[PDB]
Amino acid sequence: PTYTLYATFDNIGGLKARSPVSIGGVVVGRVADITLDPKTYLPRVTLEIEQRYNHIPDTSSLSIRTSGLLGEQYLALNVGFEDPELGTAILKDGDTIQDTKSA
Amino acid sequence: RTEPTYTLYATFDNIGGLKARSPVSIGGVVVGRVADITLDPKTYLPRVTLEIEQRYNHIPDTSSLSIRTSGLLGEQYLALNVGFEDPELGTAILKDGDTIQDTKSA
Amino acid sequence: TEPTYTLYATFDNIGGLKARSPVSIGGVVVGRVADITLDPKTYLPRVTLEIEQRYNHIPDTSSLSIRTSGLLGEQYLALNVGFEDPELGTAILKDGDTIQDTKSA
Amino acid sequence: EPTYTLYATFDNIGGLKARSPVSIGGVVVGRVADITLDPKTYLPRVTLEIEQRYNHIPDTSSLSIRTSGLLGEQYLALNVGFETAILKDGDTIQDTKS
Amino acid sequence: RTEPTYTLYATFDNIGGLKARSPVSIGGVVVGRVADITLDPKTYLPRVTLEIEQRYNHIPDTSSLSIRTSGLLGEQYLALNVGFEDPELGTAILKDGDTIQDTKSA
Amino acid sequence: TEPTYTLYATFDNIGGLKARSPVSIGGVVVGRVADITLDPKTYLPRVTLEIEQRYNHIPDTSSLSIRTSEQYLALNVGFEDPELGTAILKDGDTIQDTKSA
Amino acid sequence: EPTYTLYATFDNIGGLKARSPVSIGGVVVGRVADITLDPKTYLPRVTLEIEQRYNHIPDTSSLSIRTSGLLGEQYLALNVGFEDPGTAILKDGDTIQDTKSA
Repeated sequence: PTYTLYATFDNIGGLKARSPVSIGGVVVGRVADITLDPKTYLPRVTLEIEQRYNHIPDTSSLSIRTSGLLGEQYLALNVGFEDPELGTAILKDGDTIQDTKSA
Repeated sequence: RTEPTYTLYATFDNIGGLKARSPVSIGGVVVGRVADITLDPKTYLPRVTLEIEQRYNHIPDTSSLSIRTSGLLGEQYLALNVGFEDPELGTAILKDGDTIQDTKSA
Repeated sequence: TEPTYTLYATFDNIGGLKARSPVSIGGVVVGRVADITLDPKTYLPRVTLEIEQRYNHIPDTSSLSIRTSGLLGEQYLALNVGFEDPELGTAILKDGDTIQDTKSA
Repeated sequence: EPTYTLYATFDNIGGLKARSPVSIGGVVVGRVADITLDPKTYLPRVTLEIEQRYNHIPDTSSLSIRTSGLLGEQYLALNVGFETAILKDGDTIQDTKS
Repeated sequence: RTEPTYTLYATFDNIGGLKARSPVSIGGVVVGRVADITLDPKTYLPRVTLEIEQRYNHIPDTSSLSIRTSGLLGEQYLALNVGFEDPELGTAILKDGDTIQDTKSA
Repeated sequence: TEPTYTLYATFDNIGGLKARSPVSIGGVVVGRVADITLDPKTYLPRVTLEIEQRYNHIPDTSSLSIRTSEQYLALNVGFEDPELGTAILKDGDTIQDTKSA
Repeated sequence: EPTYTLYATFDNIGGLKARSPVSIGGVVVGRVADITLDPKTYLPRVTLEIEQRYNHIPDTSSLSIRTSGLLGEQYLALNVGFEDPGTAILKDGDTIQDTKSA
């Protein structure tokens, strides 16, 4: 199964529904839906991440990037670095990835 | 069914490769499409008729439209840039039949 | 169908222009090339254009340029609405008139 | 359509072939009837058939080999020279561009 | 016929367009295949499981793996660069179950 | 009457040239590549050309160049000299000057 | 046409494959019969089948990997080696020692 994460971009470019979310090239989730935020009119992406990948730090970032010859776009989730002395919080169902890089 | 929409107009100097069914997008998200393109008989300037999805009916009249191109197929589209709001300063919301005054041709 | 009126234009070279080629203002098609013939006296290409009558306030200072569309190299006529001067009064193009200012391929 | 004959010599005819069009300002006025090498100089001589209605071409006119559209098909562009003497059946266009 | 094989592992930062059954080659000659790609659960780093033909069982542990692209279709593969051996120190050979430490991501 | 006569030419490399490849002068086709063979003694490619018989005044100073339109042979008519009277190529002769591609 | 066998080692065979042509001056004289990695050197070894009529190839000849026209298909250009007024001729089973990769 999966859990939900949100992320806001200034521009989603060629991103679409079912666009893959990957970590190190490995698909770990997918874009479930894309909506304009009703109050800010900023694109918000709704992600469905496979539940086995449930130790993602909230310091992680999302980048829109392009794969192969067809110009297919995807989300690169870069696992942010945490420091056990400082104790970084883990992303949970319904949480938002705050750090994003648009296209 | 088809999603309900309302009409907005916009005048450009040149519409370029824009055509019917050309998409209108905000931040890359499609919110409407070009319903029709006609030359204004009195000004001889191209007027675009847009159909915008009714859920996006809080677009300030300070918003702008820009003609831009998407990837490999050379498809052109309208990039709608959301304007600044402030009711005190009298920034009105766009309604059915209104015109987007600020446009950038390409 | 929209009725039309006719205008003439002479070019040095009409290039890939052909019958039914579109005439546009600001990218909006307002007419088409009805016919292309060589002038018997000058041997210069003369294009016969059909313009929609609703657009019958085109200044005689307007110009025609042969231009290309991106995807296939198909050619068309771009009509640039000429400058008018409130001081001088608007000399408008009528059915059968000729556009003097032209730019060939 | 009736026609009359004109000749022209080039250094290289490139992709020019039989049935290739001859045009003035993009308007087709004739066709390549034949392509032959001059027996003494071995320079390509093109034989053109021009429609008789276009019989006021000055001998100061020139011929240019040019390419049209996407397929690289070549044609002859006849550029009317500034006027003088008119070209008649059997005459040669002196000025050519390969 | 089919060649028997032994297993090697390799970790990358990014495997890019690499997939299962992606080829492993030395000097353009295919000597193995990607058997599996899994994200390490504690580190979330891609771990590639390689099957190398047993006849090529004298690969030094100083060898490297690079992700590279093949001609027209953008197909990716693993280029195994045979590592430097040292007559003075005697470099250790990779055997079944070992890990290739030197890797170059995309 | 025979439609063509034979000429030979050796190149270092014939490239994409093949049988039925055209031979042209100033873009006008005057012959065809009949065959391509390696000289058994030198292992250098030798092309065999069939030239239309009406083109029987080609000077032996002429050259052959491999060019692209698919590849073809451009025959460049060689310089003649009224003083020396340069020899004309006949059936079975060899074009000495060649340009590979 | 029958054939005889020749071997050649490269550092990298690139886009070369079985049935890739072997040519002299653009004329095809053989084909690549097989490509295998040498278990002892871990260098690609190419097995060539050459038409028997071309049996006067000096052992000083070289092999180069090269590209043909528009599709990037690769081939082997056999460069006929220098003989000296006496170089040994390559026979069935011999190896072309001089090779140049792409």
